[PDB]
Amino acid sequence: TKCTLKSFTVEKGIYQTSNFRVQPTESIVRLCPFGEVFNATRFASVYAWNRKRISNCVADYSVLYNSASFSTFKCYGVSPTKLNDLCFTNVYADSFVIRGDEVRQIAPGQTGKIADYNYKLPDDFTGCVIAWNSNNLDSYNYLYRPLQSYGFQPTVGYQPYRVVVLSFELLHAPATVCGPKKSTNLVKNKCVNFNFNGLTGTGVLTESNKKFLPFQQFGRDIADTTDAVRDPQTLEILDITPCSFGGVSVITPGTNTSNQVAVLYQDVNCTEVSNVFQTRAGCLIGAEHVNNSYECDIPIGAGICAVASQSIIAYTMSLGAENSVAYSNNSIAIPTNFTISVTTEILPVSMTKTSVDCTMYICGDSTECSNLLLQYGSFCTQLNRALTGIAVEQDKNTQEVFAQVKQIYKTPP
Amino acid sequence: QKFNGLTVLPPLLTDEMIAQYTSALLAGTITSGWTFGAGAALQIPFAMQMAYRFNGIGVTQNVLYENQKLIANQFNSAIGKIQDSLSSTASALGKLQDVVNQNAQALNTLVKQLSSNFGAISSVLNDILSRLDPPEAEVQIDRLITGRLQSLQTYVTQQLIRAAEIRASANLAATKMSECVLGQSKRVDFCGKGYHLMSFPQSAPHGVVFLHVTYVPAQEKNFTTAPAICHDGKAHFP
Amino acid sequence: DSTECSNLLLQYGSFCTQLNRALTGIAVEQDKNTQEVFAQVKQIYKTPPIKDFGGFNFSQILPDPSKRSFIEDLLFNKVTLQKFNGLTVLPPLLTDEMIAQYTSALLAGTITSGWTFGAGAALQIPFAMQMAYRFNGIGVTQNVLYENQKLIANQFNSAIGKIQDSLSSTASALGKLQDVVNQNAQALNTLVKQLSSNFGAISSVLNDILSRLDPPEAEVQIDRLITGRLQSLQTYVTQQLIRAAEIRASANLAATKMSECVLGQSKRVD
Amino acid sequence: AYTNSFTRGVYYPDKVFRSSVLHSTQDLFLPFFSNVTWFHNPVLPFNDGVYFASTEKSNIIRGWIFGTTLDSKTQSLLIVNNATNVVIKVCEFQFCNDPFLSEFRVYSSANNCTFEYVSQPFLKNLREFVFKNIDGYFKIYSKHTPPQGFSALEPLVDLPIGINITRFQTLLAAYYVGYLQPRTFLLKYNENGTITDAVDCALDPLSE
Ligand SMILES: *[C@@H]1O[C@H](CO)[C@@H](O[C@@H]2O[C@H](CO)[C@@H](O)[C@H](O)[C@H]2NC(C)=O)[C@H](O)[C@H]1NC(C)=O
Ligand SMILES: *[C@@H]1O[C@H](CO)[C@@H](O[C@@H]2O[C@H](CO)[C@@H](O)[C@H](O)[C@H]2NC(C)=O)[C@H](O)[C@H]1NC(C)=O
Ligand SMILES: *[C@@H]1O[C@H](CO)[C@@H](O[C@@H]2O[C@H](CO)[C@@H](O)[C@H](O)[C@H]2NC(C)=O)[C@H](O)[C@H]1NC(C)=O
Ligand SMILES: *[C@@H]1O[C@H](CO)[C@@H](O[C@@H]2O[C@H](CO)[C@@H](O)[C@H](O)[C@H]2NC(C)=O)[C@H](O)[C@H]1NC(C)=O
Ligand SMILES: *[C@@H]1O[C@H](CO)[C@@H](O)[C@H](O)[C@H]1NC(C)=O
Ligand SMILES: *[C@@H]1O[C@H](CO)[C@@H](O)[C@H](O)[C@H]1NC(C)=O
Ligand SMILES: *[C@@H]1O[C@H](CO)[C@@H](O)[C@H](O)[C@H]1NC(C)=O
Ligand SMILES: *[C@@H]1O[C@H](CO)[C@@H](O)[C@H](O)[C@H]1NC(C)=O
Ligand SMILES: *[C@@H]1O[C@H](CO)[C@@H](O)[C@H](O)[C@H]1NC(C)=O
Ligand SMILES: *[C@@H]1O[C@H](CO)[C@@H](O)[C@H](O)[C@H]1NC(C)=O
Ligand SMILES: *[C@@H]1O[C@H](CO)[C@@H](O)[C@H](O)[C@H]1NC(C)=O
Ligand SMILES: *[C@@H]1O[C@H](CO)[C@@H](O)[C@H](O)[C@H]1NC(C)=O
Repeated sequence: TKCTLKSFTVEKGIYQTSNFRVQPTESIVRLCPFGEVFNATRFASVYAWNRKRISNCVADYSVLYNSASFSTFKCYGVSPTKLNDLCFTNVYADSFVIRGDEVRQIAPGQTGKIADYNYKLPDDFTGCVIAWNSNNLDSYNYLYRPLQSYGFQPTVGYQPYRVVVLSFELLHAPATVCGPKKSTNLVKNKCVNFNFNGLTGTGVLTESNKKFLPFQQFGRDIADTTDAVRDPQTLEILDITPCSFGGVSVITPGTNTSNQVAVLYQDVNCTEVSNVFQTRAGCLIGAEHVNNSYECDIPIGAGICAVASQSIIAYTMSLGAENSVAYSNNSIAIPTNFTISVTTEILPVSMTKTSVDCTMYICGDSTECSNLLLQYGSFCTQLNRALTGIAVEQDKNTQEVFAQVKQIYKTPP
Repeated sequence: QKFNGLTVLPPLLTDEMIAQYTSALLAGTITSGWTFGAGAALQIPFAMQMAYRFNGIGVTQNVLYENQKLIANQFNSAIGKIQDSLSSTASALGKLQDVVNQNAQALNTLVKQLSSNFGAISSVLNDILSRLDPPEAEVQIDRLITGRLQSLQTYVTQQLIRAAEIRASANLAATKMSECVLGQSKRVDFCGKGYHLMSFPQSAPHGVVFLHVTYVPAQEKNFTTAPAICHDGKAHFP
Repeated sequence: DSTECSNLLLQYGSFCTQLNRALTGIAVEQDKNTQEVFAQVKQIYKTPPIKDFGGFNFSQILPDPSKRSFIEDLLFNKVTLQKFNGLTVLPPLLTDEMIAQYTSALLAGTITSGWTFGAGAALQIPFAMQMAYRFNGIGVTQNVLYENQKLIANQFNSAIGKIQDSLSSTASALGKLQDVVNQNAQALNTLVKQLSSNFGAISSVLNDILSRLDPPEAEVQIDRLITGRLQSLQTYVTQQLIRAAEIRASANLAATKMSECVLGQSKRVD
Repeated sequence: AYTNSFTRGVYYPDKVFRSSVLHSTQDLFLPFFSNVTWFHNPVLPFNDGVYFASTEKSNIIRGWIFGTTLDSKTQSLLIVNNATNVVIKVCEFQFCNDPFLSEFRVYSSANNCTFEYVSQPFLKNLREFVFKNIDGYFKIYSKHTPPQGFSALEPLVDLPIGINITRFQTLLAAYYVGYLQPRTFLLKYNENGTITDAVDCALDPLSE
């Protein structure tokens, strides 16, 4: 608080220095028939390469990437690992059988009998070019380009290989195929970080009470403030409440009076972060709780105020001495003496007549800068004038309160 | 304070000049009481003026004369307490000190904002301009201007709101002086506690301090009463 | 709770500190408006156990230890008394069942002790004699009260029972109090709604813009949301300062009326 | 042959849940008290979504045909009710002068057909539907009611189709047809989270 006040001596009273919050813990997280592409019984010739458009599914791309079912695995644009985190409009796959040495030709920027007359790729990116050895299950029943057949003999560069080329459609239409959403288990009664399939916020997840209907994923109560959400993968309804947070203030009798300080947390259950005590206003730590009552010294809230006998104390403030005037309808109390007294009452009637130069305040001694200020018109003039209009009436207040005497009387000697 | 396009205007009425009004004021209310604030001043002996002011509350004039010595003693020993209450107790003028602190804080916050970046490459206008061609420089400058303008707009808005609050305070202070200094207030609990008798303004740098002299009962006894008394079949009301 | 957004806040300097302090001053001021109006008595006077105030019925005016006074209970039945993030509410210094102890003290003085209770030492006086003086002050000779006391007490009592029915059976009789509650709620509700505002950005949610954009372009989009939301916050505080000033004026008048009309007998007309 | 759609045509604009609160949103809704055309098998302009209703307890109403040209020239939807399942395709069927629907002679061709989906069947008794195109996502709205009164139309499916639908000649007992317009409404959400009332923000000076 010395810091947030920028002083080495902070005075008596209550000061706010920062906020606090419960940090989120243990975050939680809320199929395309590729078998007929890579595990197909038969593939066609390269000159008549076939293609199928794969769409409308959630596709897990690690199955054919992290295991060695292929001899060639080369992807472009996106590293092969991250395909499971991306959505695409469409996926196309080309399939054919070729010779081994001819595998290097299935790429952009290639030349040869295959690249030029059998299967040509555009000068662009390609999802993944994947190939595997196939002489174990296939090997003159394949043709290449006018056309020629392949002498695939079972007895490496001349062996048959099955090639699948994946091509993705990007942002042409709403995405129809993406990878999986590797959800995790959920927790309860704890502030957590959540990611509810497109919703990333914080709070405490508990079993909800309000009933949804079959076509609601989540709900709100006012201004997009999500209250409860049905989990799409487990089909349960849970409520959201923010994890307790708030302001923290300190109570001091003064820096040169005593370094003893108590900390006040506002609006929380003091189950969690010397002395510990609860109030209607938040729990106090370091202030000893007394029973009897006194005049409010350092206010806290909800009727509780807070040094006495070299320690801090909190108490409910007394309103005043409780006396009961004895009412009688046959008797009256009257003064039989009097005490004349004096009383000081302080009232401000002025402030310092502030005046600020806008063109110097914003730019000052710069012609080029002020050239841009002119594009904001009269802002300075209205602001300059507004300040002039207060400084003018400050002289009036002093004139109005004090100058009420027709002339200047003198005290007789 | 005021060091880069900021200033403070001097007051029209200086401290030595205001202290002449308050000397003129309470040199009247000693010599003439409520009269001088209506028309021509009328010199009235002080004790006579006080005796009337007692009558203005509801205590018979003679009470003051019979106890004139005691009243003067209590009055003086009361004024001396103010001299000493103020001379040692800090935060005596906290209400007055607050306005000064608020003004100072507003000025210091505004000045500090000159070092804010506002998303620019640099917080200082001289450096951005000194190393960027006008095209790119104006873009970086425009961010700075918008920020600084918003900071100034914030200042002037709060200053007007604070000014409005002072105006109400000034109106009250002016009002209190007219009825409590240039006259004798009848409304209760307005010019200090108790039954209002007299008051005097005292100067202050940014405000006005009043010393309110009031009559307060004490040392009271129990008596039996009767709405009226009956004598020869008639009710005698006081 | 966005680290990247925060970096884009420090560049604006003390903006948040200034706004925070402004809302602190009013909140401290609000605790003073209640201390300055209700706390007019240094002691807590109590209604005598036996109640013989010359025939004037006070039972619906004074607290009933069953629960505040009957009328107060009715008042709390005619008014219609949220925060999610960054927003909170502070409790008042003086709670409801604490303020009702100032009123039930200021009201137990004016009845028993006349106007001296809040002038100097309280002076017990029979109520009828107190009323007789009050009639004198208006400019009606004291004896009028005594001769007609039985009629005056009846009119007084039948008049109190009218308000109890006027209040309870006629709604919207506390429009002045409901507006303040309603306007406060409207200010907070509007401020919350602004979080969904786009302000020309790609998207209104900070978590989504950042999650799919590189820091370069992301900051440009983020800067737009911050500028917008910052203005929405400054607007709220500005309105609260102006509104608070009006409440202060009301609170100041309430204190004056209580001092002159409750703690004594005002003579000014209307 | 027009009729009056008193307050029909309200639907749940999103999957949000509300309770005992009045939300005022804006979307393609059927204006209240509008002129609804009561047909008793023409092609109808689509024009930014279409409210559909029918009370005819008959299987004659069997499905629809959404597309641009409704021929082999363009993909089109043969949304049909197969009386055990709802069957949807977007295959490039060719035009049929009058495709009946107990025989079926609508699916004449399937050239470069790209999307097929099936689900549970929809199935005196007034059925209401709303079909809207939005940013390529094709949604479908429905309800089942035993045409005076008020109700709400729940969603069934969103289809990420991305096609141009300008003609929706229903296949073939009467059916109403309306058109949607960008109207702001004040939807009243009950405690149960259902919609129980609505205000048409441009119908009357009062509703304004
Ligand atoms: C006037 O008489 C009443 C009642 O005798 C006094 O009130 C009581 O005074 C006694 C002694 O001070 C207290 O112990 C009681 O608590 C008071 N209340 C009662 C008994 O009702 C009253 O103090 C007398 N007035 C003065 C100032 O002497
Ligand atoms: C009223 O109270 C005042 C309080 O000052 C009394 O004045 C004091 O009286 C005592 C006893 O005679 C003296 O010892 C003091 O010196 C007096 N003080 C002053 C400042 O004069 C006064 O006597 C009281 N009068 C009555 C009638 O009770
Ligand atoms: C003062 O007025 C109250 C008005 O409520 C009286 O309380 C009522 O008395 C009537 C009969 O006279 C009962 O029917 C009500 O039930 C009472 N109200 C209650 C108990 O809340 C009270 O009796 C009056 N007292 C005096 C002394 O006049
Ligand atoms: C003055 O007015 C009061 C009430 O306004 C009258 O008192 C009433 O007396 C009449 C007849 O005696 C009754 O019918 C009313 O019900 C009484 N009202 C109350 C509240 O007591 C009174 O009679 C009038 N005249 C005088 C001379 O006082
Ligand atoms: C092909 O079949 C083998 C053996 O059953 C299996 O390990 C492999 O994963 C299958 N490929 C696909 C794409 O399912
Ligand atoms: C602290 O300093 C202030 C001002 O110098 C003084 O009034 C106060 O009594 C000091 N407190 C102590 C414990 O010395
Ligand atoms: C804190 O929560 C626990 C469990 O819900 C409850 O028993 C306790 O009373 C709460 N504390 C306060 C101050 O409400
Ligand atoms: C405070 O009062 C409570 C009343 O229940 C009592 O239990 C407790 O021991 C008291 N403590 C002190 C220090 O007076
Ligand atoms: C409709 O249902 C029948 C039997 O339930 C089934 O044989 C047929 O394949 C389905 N689909 C049609 C007719 O398009
Ligand atoms: C098939 O039709 C779709 C829809 O218009 C179109 O995008 C695609 O290019 C067509 N492909 C072929 C091979 O006809
Ligand atoms: C719909 O038709 C218009 C005709 O101008 C065309 O420009 C637009 O791209 C078409 N939309 C789709 C999704 O084919
Ligand atoms: C729906 O609301 C009604 C009336 O508020 C209530 O009785 C019922 O329990 C709630 N739940 C449902 C869906 O029945």
